[PDB]
Amino acid sequence: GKEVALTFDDGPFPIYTEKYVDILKSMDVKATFFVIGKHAEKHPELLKYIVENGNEIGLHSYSHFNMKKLKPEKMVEELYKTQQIIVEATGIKPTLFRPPFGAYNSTLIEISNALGLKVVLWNVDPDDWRNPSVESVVNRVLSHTRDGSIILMHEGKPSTLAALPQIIKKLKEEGYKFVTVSELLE
Ligand code: NI
Repeated sequence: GKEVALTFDDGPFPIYTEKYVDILKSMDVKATFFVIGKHAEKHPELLKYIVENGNEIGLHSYSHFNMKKLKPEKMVEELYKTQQIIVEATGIKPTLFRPPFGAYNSTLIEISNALGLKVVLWNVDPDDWRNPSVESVVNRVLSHTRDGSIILMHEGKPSTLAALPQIIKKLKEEGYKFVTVSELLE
């Protein structure tokens, strides 16, 4: 059968992380959260909340700057610092890294791999950052989702929180199983 990975970038966020997690848990569905280190270290209890509910945490860098032009040692500092915040909060080491803006080069791939991280982007983008209506977010996801889809969404967004129940309902009716990015890639 068909699998899809729902993903949320840029958290955690007071109020919203807990709300996203509760919706997923209420629907028997798991997702992948790509957290910014500066946010993660302010809110360790929210990291534990993501993982206690069966969700995966990935890195989204410490600072959330475009990493395209960083020196190798700064790429290391950005990833290693975030990996350490996450494992100190959850006891679970992340294995995935989504670069800010999806910007990368071969060196960032090599540094990520040397830290035991896979670089992941996405293949379905309903542009939920520059807030669309909840109906147009739903329709972009349901019109583009295929077996192996990795859906880019953003934490801390009421319009995204609003769209989740309809996305989960309709994809479940189309026979999709919801998996983590790690499970999807195997
Ligand atoms: Ni981001």
